[PDB]
Amino acid sequence: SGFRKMAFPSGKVEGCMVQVTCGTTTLNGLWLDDVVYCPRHVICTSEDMLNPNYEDLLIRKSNHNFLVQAGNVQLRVIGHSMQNCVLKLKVDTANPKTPKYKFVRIQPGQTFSVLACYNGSPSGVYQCAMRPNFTIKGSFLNGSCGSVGFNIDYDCVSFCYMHHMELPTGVHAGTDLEGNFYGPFVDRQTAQAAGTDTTITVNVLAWLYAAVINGDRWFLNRFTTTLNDFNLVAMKYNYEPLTQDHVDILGPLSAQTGIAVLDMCASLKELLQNGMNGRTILGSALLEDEFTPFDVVRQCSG
Amino acid sequence: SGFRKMAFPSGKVEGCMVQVTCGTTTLNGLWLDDVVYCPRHVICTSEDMLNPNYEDLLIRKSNHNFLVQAGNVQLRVIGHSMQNCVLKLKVDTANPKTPKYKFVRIQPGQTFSVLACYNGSPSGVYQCAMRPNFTIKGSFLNGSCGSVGFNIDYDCVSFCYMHHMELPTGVHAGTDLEGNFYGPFVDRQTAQAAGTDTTITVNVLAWLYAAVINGDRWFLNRFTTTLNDFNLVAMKYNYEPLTQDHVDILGPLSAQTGIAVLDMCASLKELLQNGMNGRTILGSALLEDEFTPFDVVRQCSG
Ligand SMILES: O=Cc1cc2ccccc2[nH]1
Ligand SMILES: O=Cc1cc2ccccc2[nH]1
Repeated sequence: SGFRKMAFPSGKVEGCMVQVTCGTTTLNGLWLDDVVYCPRHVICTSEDMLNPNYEDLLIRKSNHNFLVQAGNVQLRVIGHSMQNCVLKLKVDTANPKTPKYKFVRIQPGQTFSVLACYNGSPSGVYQCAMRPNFTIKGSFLNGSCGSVGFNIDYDCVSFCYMHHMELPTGVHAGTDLEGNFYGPFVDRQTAQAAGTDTTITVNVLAWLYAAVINGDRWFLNRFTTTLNDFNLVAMKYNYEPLTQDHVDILGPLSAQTGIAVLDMCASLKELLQNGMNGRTILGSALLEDEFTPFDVVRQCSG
Repeated sequence: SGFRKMAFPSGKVEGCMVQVTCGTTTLNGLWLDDVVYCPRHVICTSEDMLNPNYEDLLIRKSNHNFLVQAGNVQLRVIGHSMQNCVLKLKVDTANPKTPKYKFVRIQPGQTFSVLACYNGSPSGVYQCAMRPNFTIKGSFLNGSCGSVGFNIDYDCVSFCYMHHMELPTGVHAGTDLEGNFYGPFVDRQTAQAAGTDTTITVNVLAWLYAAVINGDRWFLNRFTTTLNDFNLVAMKYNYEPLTQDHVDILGPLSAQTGIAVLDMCASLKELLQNGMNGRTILGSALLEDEFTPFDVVRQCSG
């Protein structure tokens, strides 16, 4: 029993983190096969930060201008190119620790593990979710550019996120591993507002199912509700609408607990309208929305 | 910015996890140099669970009765011995991935990362703390026996915990890597009460300092307090007493924020007596006590 915000084991990703320096800027890079991936921020300086001319900055760079270090081992760059917001540095040595991997672009509401790195050295690992406004509420310091997010599916690493910048509000924005930003963000030092964030409804319902599985049952009421009636209440409290796709994905949890999805919606409906009255669910006084239905099944039943 | 319950990178520990089977029981093991460490629970069956005679059970075992598998590789056992509650299985092959390591016994209030493993395969990693009653609030399923807790200090893995059992209350108990249980627990299937748990005061204060560093300042009041007056209030709300050793360890955070430790105590004093009024600190509606002063410095300033 028990329930934690667990992250995937990071060993397969640790063996791929390198340090990338071009001129005077240093950040993290991802070394897969004979290619190092890193944000194109590495070819910038302070002066150009308001609106960098990335093409002109890269035209003036040679392969030798890129210093790539795997631990204490210098990798020789034998070619370079830019794809959207990331650079591909071709090196003469293939990473012997390359895991089976895929590049994926995730949807809002899905979760992934973040390996926070500095100077190519992993510092820590944590679990987070892609918010509906395409930001993440991570923990990054200066020098964390190039840190990657990922999921692990039975020895296959699915890379989904590379870290770029921190917004004035304290949230974070990044790209997929093909260089495209999640959300309407650009790698320039200009004020960029994130959209209004909402709560991931299907994740809260999955988290309530995990509570029932681990013995927290006080919030379950005796009522049911329709899908339309539930979505009307969810709209008032800034929750995402619940779709039949979401009801379908909650099926296995419903079968394990015997609680129909619309019955759990009736219980969430009361929680939204009346609050917790100082009580907690799985050790939290707030409703958690960073556990997918898949995350709940994995932790509650391997 | 941002603040997460971060765990250490697990790669150095993943390379040491093996599967240990003796007879019909299977659990996890820790493979360091030419020795595999695992709970002595592996030589038990259902019948003997109420009060296992561990010495008699081990006397009837040969080296060949122990099946140790590192991935798909079978390790040959060439010797065995029992030290307290763990077994040492000497194998003919040294683990080529053995990191620099130490065996440590931690104190209550200190934190460590847990690598949850099943059949010798890491499943996830999370951060937790040794409670004052010597339990941990982890997340384990059946088959998690032998999972280890650890800290990483610049390439040196300090192993501090090996998982054994789950109490009827849903909390977890284990041993150090020399086989001695944390707290008054025995590896038998008998009802064993944990002592009344308390809140780790110095960790809450460190977590409040992390809030100030990341911009949450609403709880800071205009008052100060003495150490004796603070401990009187902390006693009423089941908080550990604050010692001068704790005041000393909070020094660096006080210097960074300019807030004297006794001033932050005055602010915690008001929070304990009046509550949060529905507001949150670092995204939580409860006071968190699983971040040490060392954890806060690492995440807020690498
Ligand atoms: O990857 C690092 C990085 C990208 C970026 C864009 C704007 C401002 C700071 C930034 N850092
Ligand atoms: O390590 C696994 C393990 C030890 C133990 C003791 C009592 C009951 C169950 C147990 N599992």
